[PDB]
Amino acid sequence: MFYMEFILSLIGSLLLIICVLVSVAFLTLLERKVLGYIQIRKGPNKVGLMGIPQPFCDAIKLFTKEQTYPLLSNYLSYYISPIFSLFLSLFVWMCMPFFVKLYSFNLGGLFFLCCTSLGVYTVMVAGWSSNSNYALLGGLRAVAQTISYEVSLALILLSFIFLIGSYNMIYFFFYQVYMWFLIILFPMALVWVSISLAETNRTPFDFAEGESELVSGFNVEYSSGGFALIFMAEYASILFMSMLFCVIFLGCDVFNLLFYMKLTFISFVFIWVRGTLPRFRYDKLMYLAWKCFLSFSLNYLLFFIGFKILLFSLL
Amino acid sequence: MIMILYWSLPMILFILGLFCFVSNRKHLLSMLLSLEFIVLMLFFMLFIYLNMLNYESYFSMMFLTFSVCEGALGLSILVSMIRTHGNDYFQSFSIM
Amino acid sequence: VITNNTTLPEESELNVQELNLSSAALRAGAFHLGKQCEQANNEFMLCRQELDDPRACLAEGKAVTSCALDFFRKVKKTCHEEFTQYATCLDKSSGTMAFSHCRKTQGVFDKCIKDNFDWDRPSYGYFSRAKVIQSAREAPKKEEKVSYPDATPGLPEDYPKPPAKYGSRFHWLE
Amino acid sequence: IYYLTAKKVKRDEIEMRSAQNVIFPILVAERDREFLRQLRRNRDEEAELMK
Amino acid sequence: MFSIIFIALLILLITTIVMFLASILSKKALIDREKSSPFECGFDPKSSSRLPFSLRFFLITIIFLIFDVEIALILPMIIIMKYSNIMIWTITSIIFILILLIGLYHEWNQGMLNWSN
Amino acid sequence: MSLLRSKYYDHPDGEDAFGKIVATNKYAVSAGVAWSMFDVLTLSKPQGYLPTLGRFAYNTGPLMGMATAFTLTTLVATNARGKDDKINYLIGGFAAGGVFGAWKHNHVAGLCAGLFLGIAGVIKKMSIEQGWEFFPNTPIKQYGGLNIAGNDWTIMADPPKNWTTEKP
Amino acid sequence: SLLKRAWNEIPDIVGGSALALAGIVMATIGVANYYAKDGDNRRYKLGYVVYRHDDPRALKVRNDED
Amino acid sequence: SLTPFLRLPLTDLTGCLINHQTYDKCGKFEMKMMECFEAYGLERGKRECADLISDFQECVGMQKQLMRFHAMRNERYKQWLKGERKGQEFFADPPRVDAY
Amino acid sequence: MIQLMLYSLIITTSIIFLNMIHPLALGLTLLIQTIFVCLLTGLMTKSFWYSYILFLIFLGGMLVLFIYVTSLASNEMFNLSMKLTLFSSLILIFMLILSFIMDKTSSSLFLMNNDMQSIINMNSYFMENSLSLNKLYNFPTNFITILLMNYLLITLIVIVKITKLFKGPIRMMS
Amino acid sequence: GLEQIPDE
Ligand SMILES: COC1=C(OC)C(=O)C(C/C=C(\C)CC/C=C(\C)CC/C=C(\C)CC/C=C(\C)CC/C=C(/C)CC/C=C(\C)CC/C=C(\C)CC/C=C(\C)CC/C=C(\C)CCC=C(C)C)=C(C)C1=O
Ligand SMILES: CCCCCCCCCC(=O)OC[C@H](COP(=O)(O)OCCC(C)C)OC(=O)CCCCCCC
Ligand SMILES: CCCCCCCCCCCC
Repeated sequence: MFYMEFILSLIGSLLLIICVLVSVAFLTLLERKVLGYIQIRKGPNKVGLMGIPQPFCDAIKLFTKEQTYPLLSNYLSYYISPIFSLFLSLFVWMCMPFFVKLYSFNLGGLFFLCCTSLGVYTVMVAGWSSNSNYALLGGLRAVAQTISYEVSLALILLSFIFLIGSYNMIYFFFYQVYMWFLIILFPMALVWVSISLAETNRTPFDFAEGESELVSGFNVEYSSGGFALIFMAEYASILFMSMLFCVIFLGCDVFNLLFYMKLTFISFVFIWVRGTLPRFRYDKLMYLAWKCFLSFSLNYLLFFIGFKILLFSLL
Repeated sequence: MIMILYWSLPMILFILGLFCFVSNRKHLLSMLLSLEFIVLMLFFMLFIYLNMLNYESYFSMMFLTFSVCEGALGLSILVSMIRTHGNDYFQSFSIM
Repeated sequence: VITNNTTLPEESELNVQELNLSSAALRAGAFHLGKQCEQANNEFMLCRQELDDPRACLAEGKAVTSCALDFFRKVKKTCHEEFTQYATCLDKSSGTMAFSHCRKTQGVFDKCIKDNFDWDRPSYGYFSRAKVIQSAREAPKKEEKVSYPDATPGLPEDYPKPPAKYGSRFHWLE
Repeated sequence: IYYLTAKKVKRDEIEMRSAQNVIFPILVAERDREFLRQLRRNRDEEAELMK
Repeated sequence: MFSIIFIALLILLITTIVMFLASILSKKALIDREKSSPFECGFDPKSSSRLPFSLRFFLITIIFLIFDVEIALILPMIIIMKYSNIMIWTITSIIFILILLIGLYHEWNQGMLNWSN
Repeated sequence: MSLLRSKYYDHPDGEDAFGKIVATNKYAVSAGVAWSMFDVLTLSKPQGYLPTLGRFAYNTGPLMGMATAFTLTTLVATNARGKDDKINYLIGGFAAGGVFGAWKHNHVAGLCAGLFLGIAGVIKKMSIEQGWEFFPNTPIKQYGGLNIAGNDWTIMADPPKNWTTEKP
Repeated sequence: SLLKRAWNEIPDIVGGSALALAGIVMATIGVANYYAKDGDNRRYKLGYVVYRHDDPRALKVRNDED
Repeated sequence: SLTPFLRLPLTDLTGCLINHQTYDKCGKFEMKMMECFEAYGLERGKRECADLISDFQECVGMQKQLMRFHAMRNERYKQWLKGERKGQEFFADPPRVDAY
Repeated sequence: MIQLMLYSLIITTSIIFLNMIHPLALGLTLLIQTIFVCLLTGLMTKSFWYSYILFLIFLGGMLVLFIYVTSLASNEMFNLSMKLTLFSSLILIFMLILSFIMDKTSSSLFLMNNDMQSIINMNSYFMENSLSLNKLYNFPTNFITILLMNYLLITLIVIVKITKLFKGPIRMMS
Repeated sequence: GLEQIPDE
């Protein structure tokens, strides 16, 4: 393989990591501004010029406050889990469909499912190792949440893949040259929006970090850097599923600025659902993702199996 | 020598997994984890056999299915211990 | 394995001029190449399938490379710059060099080909179909069924079956 | 509209496969000539090494 | 895949440097006796979190494991449609999804998808 | 390819000594190690690194005494008189029974074991001079009854074969 | 009777059952349309296939228009 | 191959599980061995098909080829340790990547 | 070089796995074991499908096993030992040194990759997981797949029968 | 390009 490739793959991956991290910071700013404007009030306006360096205020403070050394915890497992959470939440972003050859992910859906399963593993390790009752309850709620949505997330992905015929997400671009897939897959636009909020632990499915049912969920014993890397891991997951909503349902082109405008709009939708709908119970989440979402996924998979046999005979 | 340079390693790791399965442990779930490890090494050896042959790697998912149903049987046996005992101690079960 | 009993062609036979064009230069003008080298490619690939021996069809490989070289000389003599522009567009336009990314320079190159040699571009699926040809070489004989004169024989159905002498002959029974 | 889009994608895929099928015989001819040359070189080197 | 290994090691290295920079630049105050204690909403715990936890969704978890290895046999047939007999592919695919619907609707009928309680 | 890879009856009896000692002690090693491997884990667990080896030696070494005493007594009785016979094996069995009695500190076990191993020795000597084998290779091995070709019950149809019985 | 109860309490299951029945009908139509014509002998073939003139697979080769 | 004991219709699915007939270079050799395994039988095929069994065995198992390769690799390092082979000319000329 | 590194890491994690009393140490050790086993399995096949499938399987399995850790043997003491750390470090550095001083052509696997296959293989030019996974849905072995669907349904019926949901939740001293 | 190809 040519030497220059390796260098440009390394450079593009590092630039992608840096830009996703600063976009996580400005995604916190975007949520704190429009989520205020969801209500009557404003966002952050005083600090800096017009609230633009407010995530820098949030990042300077959390990188200088005292590290918690908890008593009953396993500290050697408590220190390592937010590092692995941020590592998989930035490692999933290598699956991004570049029109240049960033990485030749022929099995991008399986890579996405693997990193999706691993991020909740970091969440449930961080919940157990804090040695707090609210942290263990948030961890077990996260495990019940991923057991609820995992098979539903897989089968729904298969239905989109059937419309493609291959597991490479750049083949989403060729099949969306005339129109977006929001016309066909509007019930799974709703269903994939429901799953993507359960993937990122966001409202209405916010049982892993509850502010009223529990006290901060599994983040109850994490402070000043562990909470920071957990929070950037969660928001990079939010950015990734906003990107995947733009890839599957919308145009998969990356040379247009309209794609990133759409990604900012889907991130605004992710903030917008949190500011409107109340939270579920995870009993009702488990009764939803097992009796409604899974049944609809299998049924519309049957519909796509029949439609793909009908289309294949006509070609 | 040829049996030593190729595929001698997962025999040793399968023997270590078998010794982990039969070691004197306090709980049944450690034996279930040792079962998962010997599933992994049987997957390694079966995968070496199915990759000497060209297009017969489709069998490698069937072994996964029978192994997961073995693990589900073990997990349901671990549930059924709680229906009769209060614990999963192997010393607490009847020796006869 | 290769032993001393198996013959091999000498180094003087394999030292001929080979096509050293790049991938974008081979992809440009690929449809016009097979309309001129349909006979050599089909014969070489047909005898490569059934014969399945690299020592066979060496002269067919020479004919394939000679036809490709003759087509590239004919492209090089007349409007080399249009082929250069088409190959540069196909190299620089996309990662996988798809013909759909730029078609204007393809139209200019096909116009120059039609103006020079009166060759038309074939359709998008001309070379992906099954191609039938008449071959000069004779077909290889189908293998005869293996013979086993001393097989494992059974009792035939037309063999006569009289009743058993003294019945079962096993412990006083008959 | 997806049926029309699948027709367009199938046309592009068939054109790419036709380009592959028309390029391949030159490549496999070069492969077998270099394969026979390297087989002769390996047979000479094995006779030199194992004397 | 060798490049993915190296970039995964680089992301792990960068995150460990980020966490160590957060630990180095943190404020270093003396550790109090009751600062390190578990929170438990401001009072004494009465019980450790290593106390055994009641599982009301054991059947749902094992059904999830069974359904996930059922997911592992669906994922091939995207590729297999263009290269196989269409009749055999449809008999296998519609019979697979209908058997999954029989199993899921039968356990919905029994109420085994409801939490033990 | 060593002196350990030797048999008892590779030479005529009385001709060789050390190969017979190594062979009979090799069967003694195999029996003692097998019985002690099913002993020290199963009943009377020693719960130590050194008493486990002590039980290994206790179950192994007297079998070496049995093997060495029987082979040396048979060798002396073969080298004493010209003829080879059964009562050399009988008195070797009595010597091994005396070794058992020295093990268990009970003369009655030593005699009864001497009589039993002498009967075993004269039966083995009858085997080696009469030519019959204790565990022979099986001459008649039925892999089925009659019509083992005729009870193929398969629902798939057989494709035409590539082999014929006809000569070319 | 039971259709109104299922359409009142679990309407997404009824809509999915309608979609799955439509998919089964379209699968039957697609299989019948594939096997009504010579669907096993596809127009464009993967790989580079060459047939001799005396081969029985030679006269089955289509001569359609792209 | 083995034999089905008390064979039923349930062996028809099992019998086509693992075999070399699906696009493998060895399977024709395997087919020939199966031919005498249909002709001589499973027990006479262990004695009267010693040539056809060994060709399939060193065709798919690649035992003799890999023993040959490891004898070719060990002799070169043995000559390097003994001093007959110079360290600069330790390896021969590499093949072209378009070859094989 | 990477394959020998995965050999050394799998050996060291197997030594660690044989010596861990606590179920969570076994869980984390088999996490890194299935990561290294998934990468090593990938090296042998032309495509990387079954490594991904095995990773979804072994992350869907131990997700349940942690809930049984927190329900049964939630309270058990970890015991770090300096002897195991020194042994694993010495064996790991020794095998990295031994892998660095080894010829990697002899220690490489003989199983054919997607690029180790020759150019003449026309089956290698297809889509990378088509012909490998074809026989799951083809005519001779679709009935084994049918048997697997019925086997999974019977498995689910067995799980429902021997985990009685109406007897209550499960914990220690229930 | 075609400048690689010798004149003949
Ligand atoms: C009636 O009885 C009751 C009472 O009696 C009377 C009571 O009293 C009470 C108690 C109630 C009260 C006392 C008051 C009421 C409480 C409320 C109103 C609370 C409800 C309101 C909210 C929860 C706020 C709304 C929610 C929002 C706005 C969501 C966002 C909130 C946040 C906290 C997010 C902010 C956190 C951040 C930003 C984390 C910081 C981390 C970062 C910034 C990291 C990002 C990093 C970067 C951007 C850069 C890094 C780059 C790197 C590392 C690489 C760069 C490298 C280079 C080389 C450049 C109750 C309930 C009651 O009922
Ligand atoms: C610390 C590791 C955390 C777990 C990572 C799990 C990755 C997915 C599972 C897997 O096996 O994926 C196979 C995939 C196979 O690659 P792909 O098939 O995704 O892409 C081909 C690859 C340059 C064409 C795209 O490999 C990886 O994802 C590499 C994992 C690196 C781990 C480094 C540390 C040992
Ligand atoms: C439930 C079965 C769906 C698929 C049916 C395929 C066969 C349709 C009829 C074909 C007639 C030739």
